[PDB]
Amino acid sequence: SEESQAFQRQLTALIGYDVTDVSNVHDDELEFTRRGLVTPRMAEVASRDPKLYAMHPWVTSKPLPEYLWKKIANNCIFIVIHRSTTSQTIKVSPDDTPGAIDFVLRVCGRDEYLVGETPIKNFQWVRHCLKNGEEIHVVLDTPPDPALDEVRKETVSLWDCDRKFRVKIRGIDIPVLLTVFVEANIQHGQQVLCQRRTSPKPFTEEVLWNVWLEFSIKIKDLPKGALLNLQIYCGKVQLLYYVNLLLIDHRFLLRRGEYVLHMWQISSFNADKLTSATNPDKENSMSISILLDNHPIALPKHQEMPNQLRKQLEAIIATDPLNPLTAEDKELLWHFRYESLKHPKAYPKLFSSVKWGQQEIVAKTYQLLARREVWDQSALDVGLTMQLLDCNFSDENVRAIAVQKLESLEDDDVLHYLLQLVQAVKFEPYHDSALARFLLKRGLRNKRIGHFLFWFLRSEIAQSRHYQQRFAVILEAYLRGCGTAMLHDFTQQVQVIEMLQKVTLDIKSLSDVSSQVISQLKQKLENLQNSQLPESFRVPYDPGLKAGALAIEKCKVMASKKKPLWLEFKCADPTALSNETIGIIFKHGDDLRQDMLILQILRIMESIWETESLDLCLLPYGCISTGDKIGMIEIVKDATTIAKIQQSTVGNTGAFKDEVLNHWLKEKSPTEEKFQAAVERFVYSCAGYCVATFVLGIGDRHNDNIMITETGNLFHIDFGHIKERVPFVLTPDFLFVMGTSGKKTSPHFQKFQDICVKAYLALRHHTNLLIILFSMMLMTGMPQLTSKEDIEYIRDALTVGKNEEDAKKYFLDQIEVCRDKGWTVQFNWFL
Ligand SMILES: C[C@H](Nc1ncnc2[nH]cnc12)c1cc2ccc(F)cc2nc1-c1ccccn1
Repeated sequence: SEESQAFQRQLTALIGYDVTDVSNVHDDELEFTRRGLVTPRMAEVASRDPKLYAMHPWVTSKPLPEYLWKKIANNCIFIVIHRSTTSQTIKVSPDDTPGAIDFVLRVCGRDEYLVGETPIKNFQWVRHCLKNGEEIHVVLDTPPDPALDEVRKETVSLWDCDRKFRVKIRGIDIPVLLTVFVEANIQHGQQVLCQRRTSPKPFTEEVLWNVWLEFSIKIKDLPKGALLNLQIYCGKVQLLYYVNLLLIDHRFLLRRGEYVLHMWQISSFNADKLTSATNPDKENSMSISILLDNHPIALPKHQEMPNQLRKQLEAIIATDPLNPLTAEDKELLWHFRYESLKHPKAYPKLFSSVKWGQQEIVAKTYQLLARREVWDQSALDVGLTMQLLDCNFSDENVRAIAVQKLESLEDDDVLHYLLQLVQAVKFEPYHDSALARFLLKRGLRNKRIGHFLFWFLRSEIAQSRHYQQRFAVILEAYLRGCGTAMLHDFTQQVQVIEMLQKVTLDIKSLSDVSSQVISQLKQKLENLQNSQLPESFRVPYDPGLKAGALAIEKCKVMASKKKPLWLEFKCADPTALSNETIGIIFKHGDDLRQDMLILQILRIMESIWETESLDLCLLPYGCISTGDKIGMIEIVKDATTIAKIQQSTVGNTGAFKDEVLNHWLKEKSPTEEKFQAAVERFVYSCAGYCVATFVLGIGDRHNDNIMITETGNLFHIDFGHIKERVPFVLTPDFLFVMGTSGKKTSPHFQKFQDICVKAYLALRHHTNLLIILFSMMLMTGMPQLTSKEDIEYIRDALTVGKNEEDAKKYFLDQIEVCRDKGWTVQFNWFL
């Protein structure tokens, strides 16, 4: 009580939503989940190694790629250890442990340690340094005190009921406003098990029906996770409002009695359509009034084919995740249940062949899951696992076997999928789920995962009404186990970004170009420096870096329609070898969640390419959405837009020219050596992004949204946005670097083409994994009333089904479409 109340307030501020609030609930599920997440929290806290926890070595067991091997001769890497003033340099082999070479080796500039029983080759920092052509540097330091990571102390059976399910629609009530009807769907996954409508009435501000809607499905046939989905159409109709209610609640009980549900408006696959959350805006939202009536009813717990058929089944099984199953296929999968079970890849389809509205079939399915010996022993396929976690699956036991598989992921692989795994919580029927606990116990076991877990959850709590409650309960559970140092750390991070938000927002209210504002910005910054800015905060998109003093001199504001703040900070770590500022852009008016998702997919593309010894030098800069249309972005040093390079050597904004970009590169390359290093990095980076963006359907890019660094690294930006078209941006100037003009070939255009194809085929070897991630991004991140149309773009993009010849040839057509078109799309912007 004495501490519990100030502590829960610490938690409310950190979360930015009161988890102990019952203003907007009709049951106690949220609270039940708070209580329920205590066990797995306490287990993970109990079993975590204090030493490795506090230092969080960021390691991988991946093989050191072929391209990074070729950046070391005679098998000897150099690590320069720092005493105080002087620094000695030790020669080592990739295999050497940090033991091998009271103290602990910490990275200079960063809270990042080279510790534990892993070879230096396998540390991500060492792998990072090797990549960029940088040398490894560490300070002999005391291991940080584990003490600092201390944690504060803390019926009638359903299957004996043959009645048909029914629900009364008393009426709807809207304070401020055609005819209208209520449709009531019993859903499972996306599957509509059974549907009923009311008679149409006139759409007045209050509409009463008093009718029983009788469903064809029996109570015993209600599956756990079935949503009563209530929707309101008007009229050739149009969906105006929706709400959902779980028919079987957290305790397995059948949901009974009176409900006044506040509904959501509409602006069609969308995670938002699935939430059990009610609209909290009661004074405006549309309400529906229902009665579920029947004593409490509880769901129990569940204590050699023909050649052409097998082949027909092997075809079905092999098809892609977005390939529709006909009933004919469903019937075949289910009849051959046990054959289908021998193939982990058949699982998604197989469990999409189950009649979830039929209780004996569901029991047979669970008997099937009891026997998943092959599943259990198979190699982890994340593509296949993620499929089982999407909106097509609402059965806990099905979904649980996906999570079961995610357990074998090393901490490096979690980070790779964390955002998308945080987003897949939107598909869980219930607040407490095996997926939320996986996230939780994995966040609690590794500070790096823990860090981003916080921010990914906070991103959603701050802007999703459809899921802030759930995600909030989950984040609290993390916060109650992360440890005092992280709490304090988070408190610092939140305070800063809330101060910087103010200034960004306040300046945007004082607004295409600025005069009096440039010192009105610097006024407010100077204020915070000594008003309440902490001397150091952690960089949310890069937790290894603490930022400190503001470089007011360097801070500016874009001459844009959204006045983002360009901010710079001195690094708080005295032992940083450089004094490069830390560069954060703060922006309002774009939805940076969409950016988070594209940047993360890009990172996944890189690690795929890594497994085929392909580096394409992408630049997935950091980006965290922190609130309602607001967030932060990593400033990439020594970087300029392609647009501004054109507007400098050509000047006027009308025309364009080819030489300028190669000319700008030579000017930024001191020696010829580094100029050729750039044209190479440019061919790769151009390749990486041409492939990356064609697949994701975002290649047609205004070229003030493509940037290049002074070492020739091309990189796309500002993905939150999205006259004839172009599959991607490969403009005459890009081609001029590659020594080509109109129609020609060169030792670099042949390489670029070469690379693009390898890059492209390497993505297709993960057709499914990409199809699911893309599928999920759109549903959870791009509320664009996403259709089958939109999702099925990536299939065509990855030319599914085609052999590698036709695929190779397809992409080279695209390369040429761009050649043929030149400046047409770019010039067409200004009109
Ligand atoms: C468009 C460009 N974008 C980025 N620049 C650097 N790092 C980044 N990371 C993601 N986007 C950028 C940019 C953004 C700005 C935002 C605020 C501001 F005050 C100034 C900005 N300036 C640039 C910019 C434009 C042309 C050349 C260099 N920087």
